[PDB]
Amino acid sequence: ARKGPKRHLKRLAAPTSWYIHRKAYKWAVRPSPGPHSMKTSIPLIYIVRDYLGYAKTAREARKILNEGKILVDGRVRKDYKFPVGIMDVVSIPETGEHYRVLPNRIGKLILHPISEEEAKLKPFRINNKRMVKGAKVQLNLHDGSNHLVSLAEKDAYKTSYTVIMQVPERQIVKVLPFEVGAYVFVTQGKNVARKGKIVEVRQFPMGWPDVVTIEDENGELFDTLKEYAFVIGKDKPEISLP
Amino acid sequence: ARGIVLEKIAVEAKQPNSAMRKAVRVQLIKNGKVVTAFTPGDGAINHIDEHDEVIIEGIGGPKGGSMGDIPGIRYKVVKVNRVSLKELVKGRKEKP
Amino acid sequence: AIWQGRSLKKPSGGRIILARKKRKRELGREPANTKVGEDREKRKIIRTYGGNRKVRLVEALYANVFEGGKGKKVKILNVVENPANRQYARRNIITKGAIIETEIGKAIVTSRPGQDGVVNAVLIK
Amino acid sequence: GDPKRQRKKYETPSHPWIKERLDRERVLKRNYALKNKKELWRHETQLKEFRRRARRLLAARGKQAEIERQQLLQRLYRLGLLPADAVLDDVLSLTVEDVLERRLQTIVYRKGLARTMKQARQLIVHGHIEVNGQVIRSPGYLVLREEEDTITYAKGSPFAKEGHPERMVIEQAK
RNA sequence: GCCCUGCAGCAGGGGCCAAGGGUGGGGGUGUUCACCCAUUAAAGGGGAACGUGAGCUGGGCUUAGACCGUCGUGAGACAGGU
RNA sequence: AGCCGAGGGAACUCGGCAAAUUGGCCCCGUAACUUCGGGAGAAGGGGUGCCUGCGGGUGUGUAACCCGCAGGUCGCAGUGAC
RNA sequence: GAGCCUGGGCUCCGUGAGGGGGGAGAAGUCGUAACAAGGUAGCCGUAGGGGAACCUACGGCUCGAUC
RNA sequence: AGUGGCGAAGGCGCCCGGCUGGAACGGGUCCGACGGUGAGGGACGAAGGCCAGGGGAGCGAACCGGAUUAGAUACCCGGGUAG
RNA sequence: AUUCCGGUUGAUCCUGCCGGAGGCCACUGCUAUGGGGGUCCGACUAAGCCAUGCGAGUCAUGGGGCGCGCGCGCGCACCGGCGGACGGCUCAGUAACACGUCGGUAACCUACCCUCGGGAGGGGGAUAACCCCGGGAAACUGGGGCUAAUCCCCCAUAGGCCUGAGGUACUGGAAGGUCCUCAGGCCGAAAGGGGCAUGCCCGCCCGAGGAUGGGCCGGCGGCCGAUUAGGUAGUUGGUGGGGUAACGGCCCACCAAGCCGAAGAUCGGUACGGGCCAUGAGAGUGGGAGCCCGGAGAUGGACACUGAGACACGGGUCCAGGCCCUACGGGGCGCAGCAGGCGCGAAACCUCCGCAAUGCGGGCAACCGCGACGGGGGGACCCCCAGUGCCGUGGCAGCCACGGCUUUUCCGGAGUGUAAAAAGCUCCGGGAAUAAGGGCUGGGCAAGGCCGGUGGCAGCCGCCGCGGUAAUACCGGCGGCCCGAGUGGUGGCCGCUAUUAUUGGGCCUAAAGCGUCCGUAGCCGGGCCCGUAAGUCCCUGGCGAAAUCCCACGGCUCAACCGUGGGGCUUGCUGG
Repeated sequence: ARKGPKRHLKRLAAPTSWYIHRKAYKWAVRPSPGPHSMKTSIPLIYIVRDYLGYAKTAREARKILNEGKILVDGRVRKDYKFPVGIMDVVSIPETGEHYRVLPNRIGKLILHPISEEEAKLKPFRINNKRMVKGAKVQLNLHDGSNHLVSLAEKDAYKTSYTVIMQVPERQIVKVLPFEVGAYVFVTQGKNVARKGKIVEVRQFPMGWPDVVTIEDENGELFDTLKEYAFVIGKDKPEISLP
Repeated sequence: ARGIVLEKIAVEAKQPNSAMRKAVRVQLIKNGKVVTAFTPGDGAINHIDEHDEVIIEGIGGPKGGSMGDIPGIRYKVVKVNRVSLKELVKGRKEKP
Repeated sequence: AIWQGRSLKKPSGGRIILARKKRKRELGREPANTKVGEDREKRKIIRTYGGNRKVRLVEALYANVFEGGKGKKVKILNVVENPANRQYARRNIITKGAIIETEIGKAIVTSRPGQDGVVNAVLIK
Repeated sequence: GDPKRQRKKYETPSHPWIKERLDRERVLKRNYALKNKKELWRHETQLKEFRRRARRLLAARGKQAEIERQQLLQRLYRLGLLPADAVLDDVLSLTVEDVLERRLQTIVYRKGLARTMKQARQLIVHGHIEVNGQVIRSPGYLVLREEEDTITYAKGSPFAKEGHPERMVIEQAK
């Protein structure tokens, strides 16, 4: 009978969103708690070793990470267990490389190369709102982060809008609302990695979540959950997507 | 199953046949019960003394039971002191 | 050992055989029979499940009485009419719901002193 | 539950002592120089799997169904058993002689590199035969349609010299 | 305490002098005796009105009541049982 | 003719003769067998004093006779003797 | 709240002097019940009897032959 | 007296009278699906047997005899208790 | 291959059972050349007992001292911090919200991690190490002196909790929730530390959220028994309280008599559950040790301390049952961890090498450690690929002699391979050398109507049946058939079997219609019109882990195996 928390992960029990050989070895790296969920993230060791190929062994990868060479959201990360997730930027200045982390049409995480100018912005979806002592407004975002705003501009933010920010200093830019002609990118579900414009929203009683209808870029309609719709623009995306 | 011998015996065959099949009473080491086992081969009963160790198998019959000429018996000998009775009979061995 | 975990009987009247040992999570503690003191008031501090803290009263002398927003601090005389047990008034044991006698008058206890370490009461008309 | 074990890729006959089947298999074994019964049954099982897939896919509705259909036909074309203009119904006419003809031993025989199937087997096992750029030592490799014109003697091999005695004796027939 | 031995020693057989002291506890049976158990240095045997009822007990035996079996026509009887 | 006896507990005796043990009331629980009526109070187990109060039944009743409850307290022992 | 003792409840196996029927095996002894109208047609239900197969009585059926 | 009839089956035969159950036929009568089968439960149910009370001609288990038979606990004959 | 064959008679047609013929698992007889791959090897009987060695450490960038070498550098123990509650092993107990799936917690806790907002003020103290004495057989352990910290305590401030009266700013489907104001009270922080340097790195405390891991609740689903029929008494509910991290008869005081059950309660039996596995044309029948998820346990039973987390597998206390040392005073242990040993049995391996790969703990890092893991050793575990010669002339009826060829395999050697080896792979020399057995041979059923021996004896026989002096059936030899590095025997499951019958069986005479009727539950129910949309059908959203199964392409020579992608499986649940 287990008497405490887990500290190990077997490869056959790893999440499907990863690109990992399951029958090669017995153990996998167990991610440490952090910004994103376990089903929507992946550690840095795998990005450095198995995705880009800058190393063949975990010792080399750990040396690279501890020398202060990899940035995430503009910050040096040395922990090989740190999880990287959707809409995150991975940058390497000694090679001028910049990648955005996104999902496939299967649900697996890939790196899409971007430019050094767009690598300075990250969109954050608002997941919740709170009042904190002193009468301040706290927005709780999708990566698990938090942001403070004043009481006077509380109506300019809601629980499904998107906020674009300069990532190392975290200053707000270009709020994008949830409306009936907004452009959205789907992150989870069966229609993952699709994009389109909103058409209709539907509410339901007693806990059942709301639903949203979307029109494809060629005329086809589909549906999904309003929590899986990530606003990225008004009529034209504001980041380079695949 | 293993067993220890107690007594050699001979059973009369069923009609309309006529013969004496050689058999042996065996005491089992698992539970102490006594059964009867058939000795196949010509002269097999000569290569078996009392207090010799014996391995017992089923004889092979309808519904895991007895065979044609000798009803009442269900088991046969396979080894005598850890040696194959077929080899004993054919003469390709010598029992210790 | 107060196990506080589960009943060994179904509602159908049948028996249930426990398939494991008692876990430390399920246990309780002895009740704080909070009495009216004489010259001192005694408290206890308990370390709990997640490193958290609880304060117990054992002997009480003062109460915080409230009448329409404003509150005062007074002394406790005899207990009157605890409707949770018949012996508690005689033994002068205070629990939530008990009616006490103070310098002002009569008051209903609104707090759980075995959990909070304080006696708060609302004055009666 | 229980984990999975690896299972045979061949099947045995239901009855072992039927005269018709015995005669047929004896003739085939003698003519194709097969070591034992197990080989025959392997090729027959290959054919049976093809036939079962055909029967299952025949007149079935679905994108995955047509995908599987095209995959089957293209795999057969590539193995060299059917031509490019072939229909599903043409699989139910195949025989085990086709699979037995598509193997390296039989092909090394037909192409005149050996005088007998036994000689061909010996050459293949000793390493005197090279497919397009690779030595192979399994007489049942099932040569593909795109490699039958690239079979010859290995670079380092006594049989690679025009004036080898056994090579002369072999060429005698052709 | 001594003698012979088919007494090496440990123990055994057989015999001589010696009656000063010891020789017990339990199961079945009315029992004496005999039989068995565990201990013990060994757990000897006899006499004294088969020592001892003006000392005890009263289980047996041997009056008057009653039952069984057998014998007898019967009344009845039995060094037969209860 | 009576009372008490440490440790053991029928080793006594024909034989547990004699003596001892149990004991009133309320509650729990109750076998084989059976002529279904009994056995049966089977067996076995727990409680009981004094004081301070609270309730019920019949009754017109702060008349009388009965049935329950809580709390406090003393002793080796509360059907304390009979 | 273990453990010890104690009084009960249920149930599987364990062991026991000795009795009853059952089954095989040799076929030994007394009879001749069943198959033909088997020499008293056979069979069911109930009751009584007898060394044994069986006999008898009341009611029933034909799975009974003949004129 | 039937190769007949009535009855859920078991079973029911002299005549007359009373009380009663069911079915067939005929029917521009009434109701308007109210139906089928039925675990469990219930009621009826030959002969024989048992209990209590009455009766008892004939027949007749048991039993008593006479014959046959190698033997006869049987078949046949004469009596006869229960029923 | 959606299959049949033998057996009741003097001969025939049926019914019905037995047997043959196929696959998988365990044990075993005889026999055995090579390589590769894989999730195999004390599970079945004893969750029985254990000698010896190992399986959990790490930090000098937290502190003081001591020793060794030129204040500096190396080494040792102590104090202190983190971890040791994971990983690993087994299947006894459990018929249960234990498991599976869908949902909920607005009724809860969470050290290490992430983000944001804020703080680090003032004092004090003890004591290991060390020095002087020791006691004790050991296990262990006393006194005095001296001392530091990221050790311990106190004050302050922030902050946490309870209650009451108001305002209605936030989320959500919905506020016993969050925010603002006022009041009365309880509890009550912090290491401005270490390093580099002329500010940076690693760290400490508080608050709001998240993440990770758990706790609790509900709907639905999942063995056999009636020769087990009534069961339950805190039992079912309510009011008020206590306790808990939290809702709750979880526990208590009082008020009622309720709760389950022939649609099978209760009681008993057996059993870890699932993903999955075997078999079969399928419908279906059976199993669920090895890999993954979950549960439970650490000789049997109970009870506690410390910690974010335990009622603790290599920590503690007692009882029972076993054992070991002893100076007899007292002390210590339980391999269901890796090797290894005893015993029980029909039935299961070396007391080996390494942290090079994958991972975990500690550490700023460099790195250290790990019987996890990796690597080899032994084993007729499972699967894939091969071998024990080929060619030509002649001869006989497949084999002989003559001549020639090759070297997978065998013997030896050099490289590469490997943590180091070994195997394997390239190459060189030698040489047809070095390598077939097991069962059967009357009919089912394939292959002798040959020789000898024995003579109802001996022996054979799944079943039918052979043997009594001429044996195609026993034993041996000579021939021949089947499979083939494998081939036979014994037990178990599926199929055979329409002998369990939904698909898809039978009841006059072969087994089988209650003696007849009435009727309760249940099952089955005439025709037309209107409505509803519970069942039913279509479409679309969120779920049903991975591995395992089917197909194609690609990488180890091909393959078994591994990788990429498309389908399936998950017997189904739920929003429109």
